[PDB]
Amino acid sequence: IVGGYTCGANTVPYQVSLNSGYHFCGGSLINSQWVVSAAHCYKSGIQVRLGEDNINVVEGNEQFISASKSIVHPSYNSNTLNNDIMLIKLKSAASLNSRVASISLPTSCASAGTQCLISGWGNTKSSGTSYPDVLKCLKAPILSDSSCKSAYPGQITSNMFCAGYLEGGKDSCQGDSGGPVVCSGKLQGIVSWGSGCAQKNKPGVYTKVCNYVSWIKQTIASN
Ligand SMILES: NCCc1c[nH]c2ccccc12
Ligand SMILES: [Ca+2]
Repeated sequence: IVGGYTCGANTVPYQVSLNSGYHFCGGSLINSQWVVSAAHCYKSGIQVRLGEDNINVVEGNEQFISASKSIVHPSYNSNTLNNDIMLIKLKSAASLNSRVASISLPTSCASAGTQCLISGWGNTKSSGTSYPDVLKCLKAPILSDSSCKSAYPGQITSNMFCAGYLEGGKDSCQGDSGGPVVCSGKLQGIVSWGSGCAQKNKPGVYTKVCNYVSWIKQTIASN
């Protein structure tokens, strides 16, 4: 997260870190046994880390739980990043508490102008590299479909939205991939892609979770 703020320990209790020997992606806990992330975060040997603030220090609220199964969206296209969503089942259920909590799926798609909270442990710089150890937050609005399409001609599908600032300076970035965009206490987006980070006229692009609720619910019901 470029241009964000330190969230504060366990203020974003649905935020997960996906760990393969190191943090590589974010995710959201949607019930005690399931995580949603980006399909571009897929790899084998995932440990889900819940209750994290500092990802390099054991602080006391963590739960570390191996993935048993990963399900990439059947229509994920790695070239276009259309359908950039995946589900991860935990080997055992998480213990839910005030610091580890699931985030609701949306009943409705959020409109342009809605203010959302984006969070992650990604890069905090738009050029060069500085990775924070503690969770970073950004408040950002959903942009109009027309702004988003103007910024990324020919690249925006009905399964994507833009959020952030056309002036630049504030965005998700490398390592934030798969993390949540939460609006009005519902998961609306997943950190998916962009042209660099925090560039002028190049806002972040997010997976539009409201299009995937039936797939998520039917997949969880049968796995
Ligand atoms: N808005 C940030 C999108 C993002 C995801 N993964 C990245 C890797 C490099 C640069 C940007 C990104
Ligand atoms: Ca920790």
